Amino acid sequence: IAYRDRKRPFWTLSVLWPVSPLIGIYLAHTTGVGAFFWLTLAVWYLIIPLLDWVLGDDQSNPPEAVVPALESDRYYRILTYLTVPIHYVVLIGSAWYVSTHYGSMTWYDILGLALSVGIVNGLAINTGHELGHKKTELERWLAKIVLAVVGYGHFFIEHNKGHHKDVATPEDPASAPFGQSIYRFALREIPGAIIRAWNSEKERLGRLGHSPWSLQNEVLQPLLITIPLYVGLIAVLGVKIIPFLLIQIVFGWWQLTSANYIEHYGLLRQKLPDGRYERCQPYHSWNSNHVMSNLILFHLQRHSDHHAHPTRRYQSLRDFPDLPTLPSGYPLMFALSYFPPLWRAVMDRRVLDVCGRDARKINIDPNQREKIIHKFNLLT
Amino acid sequence: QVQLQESGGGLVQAGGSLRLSCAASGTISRYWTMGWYRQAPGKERELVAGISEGGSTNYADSVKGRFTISRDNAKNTVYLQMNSLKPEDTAVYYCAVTYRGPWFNRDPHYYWGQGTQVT
Ligand SMILES: CCCCCCCCCCCC
Ligand SMILES: [Fe+3]
Ligand SMILES: [Fe+3]
Repeated sequence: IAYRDRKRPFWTLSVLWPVSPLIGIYLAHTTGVGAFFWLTLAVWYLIIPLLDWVLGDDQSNPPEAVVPALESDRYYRILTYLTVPIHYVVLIGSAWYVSTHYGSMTWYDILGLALSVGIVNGLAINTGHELGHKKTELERWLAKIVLAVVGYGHFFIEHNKGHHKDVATPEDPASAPFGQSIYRFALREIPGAIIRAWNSEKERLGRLGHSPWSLQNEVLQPLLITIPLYVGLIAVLGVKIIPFLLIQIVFGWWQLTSANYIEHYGLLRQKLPDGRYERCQPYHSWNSNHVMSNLILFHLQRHSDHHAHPTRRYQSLRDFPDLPTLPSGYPLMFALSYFPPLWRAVMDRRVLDVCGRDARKINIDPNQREKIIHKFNLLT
Repeated sequence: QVQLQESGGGLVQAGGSLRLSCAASGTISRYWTMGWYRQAPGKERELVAGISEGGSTNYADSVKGRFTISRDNAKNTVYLQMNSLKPEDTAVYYCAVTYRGPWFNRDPHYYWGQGTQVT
């Protein structure tokens, strides 16, 4: 009757991975070939899915009464604080590369380094989301500093208040309906977070006399770091690195939006008679339990238990094999989002089966409802 | 083998004292900290007591001043003589123990058991 860990020594690979574009660069300059900038894009899409399948499932689920034990070893949180700084290095160093060697690089390599640093910005946000749902002060300010390096400092207010109030609900801009491409979704999504956060802090402060443009606003507080960062880095390295700083940013935002897509895709909460909505449940969130993908993204593939208890560090999060189950880990499902028709070849049927085959529990894209119900025989 | 037997349950008056104890066995190691964890109804298990090889208390601030946890007996032995009973704290108690390896290793081995539902 023991919880001997399994992955314990191997959580420091998370200090490693954020430096993959940099040693990609070094290697690509010493050996003298060209593809070696496109190295994160291969690690993430082709060696981690293979390796995923090569290892297997995880054999570690914490039981119930060990949570108050697993939330008292500080190693699991020092490994997130240390990750916050490395991220600025990767950005600054890479940009100084392109400008210190514009005159020996092609344009392939520029696009490539930009994409690599974009994926690593996904890991900044997955280190900001894990350090926001905390109840200390240190963790919160660190969340904002780390999020500032991609310009997504309002994720704070947005994710917590909104997403955690109305996940799986017609009026949450992140819950994706069933029958909608990630393209039209990204449209309806990216402005959603911004508009909503702005209104939200406005109406909070308004109860008071401390005018909208204040200091304590947490949506315009990390712009004080993203504005100087870019103005400096750019006007120092010269205007030459503008075609590479935009690519990195857009790919970061794409990373975040694809996740939200495949997390709560198609799932809906039932309506209480003549009242409000029903509180979140376990069977409204997709999750997986493969090993190395979890090791990279601190267990995030276990989303249901996350919504089950927001405040719980990434070492007590349980696993469940009878709630909804994805087919694979996160990289392949990413690779399937971008191409919608096959996405519909697969996760359509899964969603119909696990949710219950009927139109009072699934959330159908409110632009084509009549088709979506007429075909795929459903019930109303 | 490795398990954690205990004693010390019952019902007493609110304003009395009681003593918890659980004695494990079969230890091939010598670095750890043995502690109590209580489960208030509707409450996720919070920490109550646990003492390290050297001896350094970490209670939860709500029990500070009434509960004490000590050893000084044959190996794999720990005590908690509780006092000043309230009906607001009445729960089930696991007696929990841990382990340790060279800092480099630091493979934490956790072991659990429960019983002695207080009042
Ligand atoms: C290295 C790969 C990074 C992947 C980033 C995923 C970000 C997920 C955010 C989840 C928010 C609900
Ligand atoms: Fe979620
Ligand atoms: Fe969350």
